[PDB]
Amino acid sequence: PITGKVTAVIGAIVDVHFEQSELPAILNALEIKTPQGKLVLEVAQHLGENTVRTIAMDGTEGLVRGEKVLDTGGPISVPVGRETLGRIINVIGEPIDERGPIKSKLRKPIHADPPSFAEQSTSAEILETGIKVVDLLAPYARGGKIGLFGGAGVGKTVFIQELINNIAKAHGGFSVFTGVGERTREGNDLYREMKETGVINLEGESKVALVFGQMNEPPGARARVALTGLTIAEYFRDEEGQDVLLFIDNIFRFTQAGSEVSALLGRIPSAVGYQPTLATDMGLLQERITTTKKGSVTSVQAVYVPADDLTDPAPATTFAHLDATTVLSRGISELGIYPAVDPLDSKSRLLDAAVVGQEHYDVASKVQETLQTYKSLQDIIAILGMDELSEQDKLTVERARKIQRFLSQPFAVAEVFTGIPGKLVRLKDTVASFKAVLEGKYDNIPEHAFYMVGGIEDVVAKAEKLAA
Amino acid sequence: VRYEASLRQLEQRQLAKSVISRVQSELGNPKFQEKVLQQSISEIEQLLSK
Amino acid sequence: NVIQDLYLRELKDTKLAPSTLQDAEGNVKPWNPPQKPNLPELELQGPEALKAYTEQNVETAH
Amino acid sequence: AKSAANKLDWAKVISSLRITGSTATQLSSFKKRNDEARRQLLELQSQPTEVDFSHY
Amino acid sequence: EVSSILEERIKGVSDEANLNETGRVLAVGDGIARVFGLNNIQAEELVEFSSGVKGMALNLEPGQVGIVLFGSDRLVKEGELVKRTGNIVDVPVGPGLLGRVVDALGNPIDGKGPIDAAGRSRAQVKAPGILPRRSVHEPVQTGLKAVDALVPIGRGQRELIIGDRQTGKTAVALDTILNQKRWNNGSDESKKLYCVYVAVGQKRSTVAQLVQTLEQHDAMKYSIIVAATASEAAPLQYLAPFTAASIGEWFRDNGKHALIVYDDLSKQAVAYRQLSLLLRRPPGREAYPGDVFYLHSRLLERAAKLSEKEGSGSLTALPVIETQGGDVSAYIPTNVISITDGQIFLEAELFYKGIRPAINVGLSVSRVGSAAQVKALKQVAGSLKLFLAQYREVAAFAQSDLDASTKQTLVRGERLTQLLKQNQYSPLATEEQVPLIYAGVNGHLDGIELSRIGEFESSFLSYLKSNHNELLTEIREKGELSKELLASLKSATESFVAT
Repeated sequence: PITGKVTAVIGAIVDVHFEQSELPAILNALEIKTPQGKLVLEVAQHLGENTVRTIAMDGTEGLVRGEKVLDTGGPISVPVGRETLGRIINVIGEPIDERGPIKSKLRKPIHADPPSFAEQSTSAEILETGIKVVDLLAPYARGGKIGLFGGAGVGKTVFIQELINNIAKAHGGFSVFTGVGERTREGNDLYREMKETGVINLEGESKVALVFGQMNEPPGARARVALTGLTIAEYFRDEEGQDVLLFIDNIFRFTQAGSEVSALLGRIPSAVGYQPTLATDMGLLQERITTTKKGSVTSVQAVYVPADDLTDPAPATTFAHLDATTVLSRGISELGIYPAVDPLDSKSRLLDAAVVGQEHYDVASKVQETLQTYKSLQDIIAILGMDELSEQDKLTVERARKIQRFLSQPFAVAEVFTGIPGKLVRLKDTVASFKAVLEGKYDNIPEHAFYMVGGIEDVVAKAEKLAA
Repeated sequence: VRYEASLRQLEQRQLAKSVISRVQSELGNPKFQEKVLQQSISEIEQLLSK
Repeated sequence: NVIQDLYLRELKDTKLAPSTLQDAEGNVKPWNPPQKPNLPELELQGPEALKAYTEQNVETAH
Repeated sequence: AKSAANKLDWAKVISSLRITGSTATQLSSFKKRNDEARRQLLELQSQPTEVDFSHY
Repeated sequence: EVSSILEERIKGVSDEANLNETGRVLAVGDGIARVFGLNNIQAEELVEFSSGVKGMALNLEPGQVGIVLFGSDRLVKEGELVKRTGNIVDVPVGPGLLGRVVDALGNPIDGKGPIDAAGRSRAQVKAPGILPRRSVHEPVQTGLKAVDALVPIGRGQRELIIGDRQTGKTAVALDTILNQKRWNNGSDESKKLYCVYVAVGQKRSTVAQLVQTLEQHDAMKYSIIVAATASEAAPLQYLAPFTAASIGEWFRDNGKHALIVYDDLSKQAVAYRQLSLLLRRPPGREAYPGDVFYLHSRLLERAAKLSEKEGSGSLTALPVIETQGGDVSAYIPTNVISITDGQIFLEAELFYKGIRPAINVGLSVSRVGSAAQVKALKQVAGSLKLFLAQYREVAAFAQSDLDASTKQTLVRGERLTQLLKQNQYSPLATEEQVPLIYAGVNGHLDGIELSRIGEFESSFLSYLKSNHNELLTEIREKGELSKELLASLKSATESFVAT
């Protein structure tokens, strides 16, 4: 019986002394029986003398040094399956949805090795999203890391919700909203919203699985929430063969949490206070997001800039892993445009002549050139006067403001929220729409009659209704 | 072709688990005892070869 | 030794896994038949065309 | 062949300048050029017409 | 089938172990282990743990030896028996690494069988002596306008590629490998380069895309890829450039010209930082290790063009630095700059503003790169680097009363800027570059308004081939302009410029 007596509790770093020839291994799981049920401590060092050093995932308050510990071995194994869809589970993998024990066939270790060089897929296919704006100006793709920028209240949650809806139609995959140190006020809201928009529905369908982090939970448990989420996703990808989309909250708080755990483990703090083990921790996290031959996870991550410093190492490390950046802005929302996507700030790795298709690339490049010129033209056009527009310039103004409006499309999730039924417009049809607008076929119909229209087909309808 | 390659991998993990099953059988048997004798005489030969 | 035990056991006891064509079919994209001859139909037919062109041929070229 | 056709196309453009009320004839010739180039791009795009079996 | 492969493997385990040295691990974790025993250990040896992980002894202390784990902690457990590999860290080197992705241990991660390797050779080695160096004279052609003449590069030559993060930094190097496709598909062994692309600190997916790109451009057959992805252990990443350079030296020591691109050494710095901090050695300047200069200098100076007496080979080196915030002042960047001869600083503003690649010429220099140059492209391109750093000055104060002298320069400068531009993944013949540069230098691109300069360029090239490919064939063999070629270029350029 691999058992040991607690021989230190300096901070949340609890050293447990085991009786000889029963020594744990690194990344094992120890469970200390407590009136708090259990505390799961994860072995993160061997200090010798048949003593180990572990980190805690739950508060170490009231420990009596010498308490019996039980070694469960290996990384913490969390239940996985379609049983875990729509269940809020805390880091240890226990219901916090309060809907009681989740019966799920298998449980699996939270640390797992990234797929092999061979297992990496040799091409990245554009994942479709009903949002035309996304599919134009920054196409999402398999195994992709898409780093959200902007602030909550622009409709961050709605944007995320929309994506879940889109994913269900598009693929019929799964999602897991993983929230790193999620604000519990927001967490209540998210659960209520997700229930309300039926992406989680009691006996109904549950697509997104929730793992919500909590800032009251120890720094160690902040570090491990991400890994727990990653495992769930991998069960879906590898063992249910489904594409997944995994949201992460602040990866600033991923780093921040990691930094603390390093300091607790006692290591020389690296530059800008960040962990010395900074690179490796992102590396493991962001190399289990890959496109496998079974499925592909895709991750939308949230980057909370640290005091707007883009020079900071934590942003830099993040940007290295990131494949696309979606830069939501509130200015855009103030131009009535929902999507809130700032067109000249969003960029993706995939958005090349061959990569996204030549036609699409050329169309995109033109629309981008059009918008780029429109903004710049508007700088001195607005000031000097609209009468100072050239025939060439006002052609651009006409096209652009019509494109800008044409970007606006309701969201299925936000059918209630805007009041207008969503338009999930396919990738092929997105290209088609912009081609016509480029060819001036459309843009002879009012600006407001492109407002909140879906595809090309939709603004045929709106032209008729506008007239009627 | 893709499934054919997949089937080779699937076979490899199936036969891997059969190897684990064989290990559980081996450590049961008093082949466990008799092969300790085999190790013993081999170790004698090795250590005498030094 | 252990090599022999493992060798003997592994080879001898070797399992057969499913490899049914039916199971395979599920895991592959199924064969599609020919695309059907179809018919190539070419524009400009009927005496609709004849009347139209005779009539059309009246616009003086200035 | 196709080069004859295109010489007549552009010749007809500078002839069509000199004939008003025949301002959409040239658009039909342009359309004929268009579809000629479309089918040519089809023919150049063309897959091998036989199943691979030496690697397949 | 699968059974036969298994049978091959079981047969492929043979013979019982003969060992007579071990240590037993004390405390382990932090990617350092403290081992008890191994008193007969060699310094910087490779040791193998019972976990199967291998490590390099760094600190030999009187009672303990401190291995550094090239691998993951989870594998290792305390009190395991570590037996000495018996060899100082060496990696297989040989011809058969050609066209193989490998990890830094030399395990083929493309898994195209076990590597065929002539030898193994120690990871750290001292760089060739002064007497083993012969000054450079053979160039490497990059097929990129400015690179291949305004910032020319030699063979064996060490010249930096520095610039902004993920400006598709990698692409500049890829183009060199592509340009030398016909050189390396050449039969002249002197013209053959063998290029090693070291991918350090990069996503395994991204590397796989690179591999696929290279194999699409069928370039793999003349190139080796060493891979040290982000996931791979931080000490392994530390040992990754050194190991790659050993492979390069085997080619070099065949007297065969080669190239090695170390993308990105900035990630080696972070790796060494991690290692140093975990070795609890006090942080150096800017919190990067105090021996970081030594780390880079020992790595970098291995690139050489061997003396004629002692072979003739080369191993050209271009190391790719990811400048944080694009500010070249910073300890890690400056340390590299001082080591390298020449820099290829890239400017983000220009990159965004469609110079692909945007070779800033204010912070791009080349010193001994211009001692290996095609004489034709020395004659035509003379002082153009100065002219366009007069264009830089002129436009500095353009943003004012502009003297006609300055205005003329600005007009030329702007037109020249158009000429500079290249289109990514399209490499250009050296011969073809000679007329284009003649035109601009001789100011014939006044004759084409700036917007249509691009049209002129392509048309001019088509013209040149059709009008007389004789000139280009001459520059192909002679490689040095003559009066006849010079006149022919004046005549030809005026002729095309007119039309």
